Amino acid sequence: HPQLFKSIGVKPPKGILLYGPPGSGKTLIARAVANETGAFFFCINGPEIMSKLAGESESNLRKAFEEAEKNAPSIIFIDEIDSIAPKREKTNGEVERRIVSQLLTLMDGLKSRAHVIVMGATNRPNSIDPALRRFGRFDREIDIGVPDEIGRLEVLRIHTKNMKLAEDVDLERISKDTHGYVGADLAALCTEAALQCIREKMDVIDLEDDSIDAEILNSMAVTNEHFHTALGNSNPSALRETVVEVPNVSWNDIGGLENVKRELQETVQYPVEHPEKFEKFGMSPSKGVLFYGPPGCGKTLLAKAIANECQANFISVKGPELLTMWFGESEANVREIFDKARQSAPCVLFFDELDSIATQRGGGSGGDGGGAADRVLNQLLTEMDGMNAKKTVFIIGATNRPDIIDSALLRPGRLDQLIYIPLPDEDSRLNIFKAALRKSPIAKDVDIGALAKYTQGFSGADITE
Amino acid sequence: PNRLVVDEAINDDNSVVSLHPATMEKLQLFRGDTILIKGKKRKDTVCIALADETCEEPKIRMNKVVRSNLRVRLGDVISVHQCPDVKYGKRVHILPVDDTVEGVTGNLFDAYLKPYFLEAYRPVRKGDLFLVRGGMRSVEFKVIETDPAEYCVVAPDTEIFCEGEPVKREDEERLDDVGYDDVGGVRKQMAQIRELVELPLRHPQLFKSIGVKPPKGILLYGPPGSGKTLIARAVANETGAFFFCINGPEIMSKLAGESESNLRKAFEEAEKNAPSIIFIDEIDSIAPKREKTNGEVERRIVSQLLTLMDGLKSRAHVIVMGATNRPNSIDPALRRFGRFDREIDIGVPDEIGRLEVLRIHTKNMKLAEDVDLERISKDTHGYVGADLAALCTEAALQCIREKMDVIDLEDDSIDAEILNSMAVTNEHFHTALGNSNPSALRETVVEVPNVSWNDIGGLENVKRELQETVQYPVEHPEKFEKFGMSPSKGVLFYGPPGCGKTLLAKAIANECQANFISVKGPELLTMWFGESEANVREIFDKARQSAPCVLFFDELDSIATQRGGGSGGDGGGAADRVLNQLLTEMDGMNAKKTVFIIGATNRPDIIDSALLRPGRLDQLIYIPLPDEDSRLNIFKAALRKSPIAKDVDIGALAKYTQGFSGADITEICQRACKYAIRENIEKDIEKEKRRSENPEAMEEDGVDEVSEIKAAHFEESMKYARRSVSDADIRKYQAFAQTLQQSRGFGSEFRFE
Amino acid sequence: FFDELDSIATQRGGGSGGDGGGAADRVLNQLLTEMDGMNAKKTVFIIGATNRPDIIDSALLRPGRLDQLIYIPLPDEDSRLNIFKAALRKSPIAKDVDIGALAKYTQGFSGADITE
Repeated sequence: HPQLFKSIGVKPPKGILLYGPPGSGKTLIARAVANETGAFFFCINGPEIMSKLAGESESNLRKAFEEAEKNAPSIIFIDEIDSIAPKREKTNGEVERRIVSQLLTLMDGLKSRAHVIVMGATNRPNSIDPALRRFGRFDREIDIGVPDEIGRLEVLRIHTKNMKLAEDVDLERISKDTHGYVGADLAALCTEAALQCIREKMDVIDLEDDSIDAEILNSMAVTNEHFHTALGNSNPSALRETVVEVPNVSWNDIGGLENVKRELQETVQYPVEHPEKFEKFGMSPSKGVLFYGPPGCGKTLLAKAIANECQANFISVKGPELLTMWFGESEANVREIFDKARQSAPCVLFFDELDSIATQRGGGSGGDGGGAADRVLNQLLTEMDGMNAKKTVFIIGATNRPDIIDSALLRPGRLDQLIYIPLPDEDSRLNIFKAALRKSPIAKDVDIGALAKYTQGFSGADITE
Repeated sequence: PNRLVVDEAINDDNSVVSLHPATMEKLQLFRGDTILIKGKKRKDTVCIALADETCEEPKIRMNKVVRSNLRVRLGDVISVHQCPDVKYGKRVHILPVDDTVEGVTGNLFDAYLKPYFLEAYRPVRKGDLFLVRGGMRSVEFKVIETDPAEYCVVAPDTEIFCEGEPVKREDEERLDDVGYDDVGGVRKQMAQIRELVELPLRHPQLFKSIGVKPPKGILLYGPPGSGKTLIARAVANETGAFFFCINGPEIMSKLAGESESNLRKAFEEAEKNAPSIIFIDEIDSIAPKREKTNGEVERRIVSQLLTLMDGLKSRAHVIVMGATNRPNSIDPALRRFGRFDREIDIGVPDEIGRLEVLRIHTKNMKLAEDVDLERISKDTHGYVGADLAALCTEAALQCIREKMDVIDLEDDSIDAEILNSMAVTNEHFHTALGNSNPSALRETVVEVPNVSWNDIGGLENVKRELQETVQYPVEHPEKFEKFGMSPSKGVLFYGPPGCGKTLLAKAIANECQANFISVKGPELLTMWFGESEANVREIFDKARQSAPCVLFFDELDSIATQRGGGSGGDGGGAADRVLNQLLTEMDGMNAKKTVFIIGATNRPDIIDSALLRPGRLDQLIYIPLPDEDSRLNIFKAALRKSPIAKDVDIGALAKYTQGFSGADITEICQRACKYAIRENIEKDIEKEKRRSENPEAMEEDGVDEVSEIKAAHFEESMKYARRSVSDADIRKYQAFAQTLQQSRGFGSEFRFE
Repeated sequence: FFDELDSIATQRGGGSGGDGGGAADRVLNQLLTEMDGMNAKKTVFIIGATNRPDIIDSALLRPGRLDQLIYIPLPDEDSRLNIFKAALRKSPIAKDVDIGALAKYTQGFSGADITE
């Protein structure tokens, strides 16, 4: 329906960039869309183009664009554009520059009236040359991230529909136990489960016989235990990627802390639940907060609970990860975290162990001769001061050592609200106890509130232990 | 007196225009005469002038056809000149449009043009277009040629010929060529480019008489997508010059030897069609900075470009507008004299610039009557023009979102009423802005902050000192020269954190109408860690070009602390790459240049002494914690936007809250609003509970209690009031102030005989 | 004229203890090497200025490179008068004001203070 855009007099986008984890299903989405719209789909693989002889790759690319424009409406998928146009870390040779510039000029030369859309694909947007992301070539960007629990469930149901599953198969359990698993890993898990069923079915089937009884073949079917075994043998491919989801932790799981509950609800819940009236009065809301308290008192639980109460996405970033990436000279990861937190607004960016970086530099104990600021810290301040006031990106910092945190980070405008998290009190300790034993059965002689009453000065970690 | 604004005409005739009678008399024009009208892009047309008393004196009325012929729209200014030399056409060649002729059988001339021109005496000019009505259909026609070869009046005896190929509508649409009005946000740079280019090409005689050499090389650097390519085309089309565009990627994509051939052909043809303009779009690909010279083809092309630029001559009437992202990314050899001398900064557009860009991009769309583009411009910071166009597209897409539910996707046809009912709404723009992303956030923004002395609370001593040190040398420098003594080229702010140092700097900048540049120590630190220390020289350069300016080095002590300063970060001092480069640039500044530099530090005992030496940054001024009136001012400023309960007057609270910084004030207000906010939501929740109890109870017209910020919530907020600065820190600051003061003895003991 | 010769030593530390040890480094060592390599017959005289003499590396003060040490005292009565008149030499002054009288009693004040 181009007539809608023509009447509204707008230019429909040509460039779409689908970045995400490998094997997430990128290539299938484009084909599904093209086949549903009835459009002519022509696929280009980066490896295929780069494998051609010099001069032939350009010919193939131009032929692709030309034919695609002939068969409008048309769709072009530049699978694995990273090979074609990888990030300019080093420009070695002349052919690579020729092909990247040819792609640039071809994208620029295409027109809205041509009815052509170019779905790129890659692993991370930064891995692409920035020149491609300028306006006109590749403007829209979409994040095909790791599927959620429900997403894993649908992927499993899709891959296992054609197989002979048993009536006792519990795919919901597999989905719940599968964390960090991409769709391809789920298909591999299903294949492994079928292979294990074959394992159990080998003893009867003689290998040397060229023919096998049909009854045994019809009797084969995977069982939930086979899926459990396959999961035990399989390996996730995505574990270090920032997971963006709504944790299920609720205030009930949070024990007491009425003062801190009120303070954090004030500072966060309102500016995301009733921002229009904040605008009505118009004063700037707090864009940060810092948690200082004893270790193992449930700071991350508090952050996740406040995120859930607002139905806002929670992002967990630990200081060791940023520290490793800086040590890996990939400090752009910090800007990537900030970017992601921005796109998925409303969000709660939780900087776990903010004092870890300062301690690595020293903080207040005197790691080096001086302060704590470094690459990662300075970049964090720069991104903090550059955040949009209108954006609902609230940031929470957790530290087990407040006397070592660099004062520059505590300056107003970045992270100023400081809230103290005390050790759990009688009712808080009761709540933690029941939560830890909530799943387990206890002897009728034992009521845990009585024990919780007298166990003052003991942290939630001690309760768990 | 012959220039008039274009307006809609009562008569729809294509060859008739209307003018105010007295205006015609001033031009000695009579009704029915043929007049030559000059519009945009040096495109003129001939029309029959009629007197129209309803037309305003400074306005000229004409229909859409003549507007297209003149390449002008409503509000544009066009010139009218007497044309008594229009001769009756002996022969006129006019051809139709390809799409307008489908379904028409016979000679299109006889059907439409023959009665349209017979006895009508309609003037026609080469390339003119018009719409003729006949046989229930309207058919477009374009004039190919006229017997005089300029223009003629088609008479009954005129032989009109329509034997030729039909004119393509899509190619004809290019006639709406870009002009100065189709760009925005670059008014000053637009003037600089228009002057430097259009003047020599249109009026070289001026330069010849003055005996000067007009520049050949112009370099337009800035952020990607800022509209660089449009400015050059607008200029070339307005001067009537032949524009040939070269794209760096296109040239580099050609085979070895072919790129040089294309470049030489471009220069040769451009020189043939003088006056001419050449745009080397994305010159970075052609001549990137020599970080590594790999291969032979790259060197061949860069040297070919160098020699071609050198070999060009002023008499050739050729101008080469380059383009890039940052001047340093270009090879220095290109910036030598003769090749690329002038440089222009097409920076991020300002609030007004964003407003014009939005109005330009949204003019063709069906905007709603409630659209508030000013709000979008105010909320758009760091957005380049291309990002604004993307925002508009996203808003239209969101409107479509809202309009999908009714429109069935499987139906190949969609109702026209729904299509005509579509129109973007302000909320759609808000949603698109929420979803969009700025492309320019780390680029130094150069503008005049609106902060005024009124926003600055008290500080009369510091106010006077800084006005003395800065305001005068930029407001009355001629008399400084009269006496001639060197003015102070620097100053250092030491004081407690969160006391409004940046506010003071911006206020003093605004008082002098001088540009303010905010540079924070973390950015320079990152760039040095990124081995891009040339960024420092870039900051100094920019501050220099935009003089008068106030370069504010925020957290000057951050770098020293990174090295250690005085606390002993490393075993020794604080000097490093960035600091040493800053000193070198400081000592190298021009005395005559009005580039004042301000340094802010929260820790004066750690700053390297070499930086405090006279000639770089010597004036030291202490910024005390806000006093009673200063605290009152900060309080009212923070609550200035918000309503407060009548019971609460904030000056009373400000009076007794000594020793508390402005940041603490801001947080007290934040928490007070926050507690009143909890009160409001609790009242709302109780109302919802009551409605759940009695859902059918009609809501009476009970006056809703005014949701204000009352004194009880101010109490609750101050219960969590903080004072970040202790009396020991102020004791250190006053110890530094005493080590600075050391003034005594001759206050009154000196007098001449 | 090597201005702020002690700047390099301070960057390394000089005598205050920037690093754990002395002040010599790339630039300083190269300066010594070029100093010892100068031609005796060549009329290239070199002057070093330092605001901190207790931090200068002793190797630089060895004979043959830069040995003559001269102390520059704060301006005295006549010196201060000269600096005053030089600073006001370009500007007109009221007849009531003769700057030598002020220069006479303003002992212990450097030329920079006079300029200010």
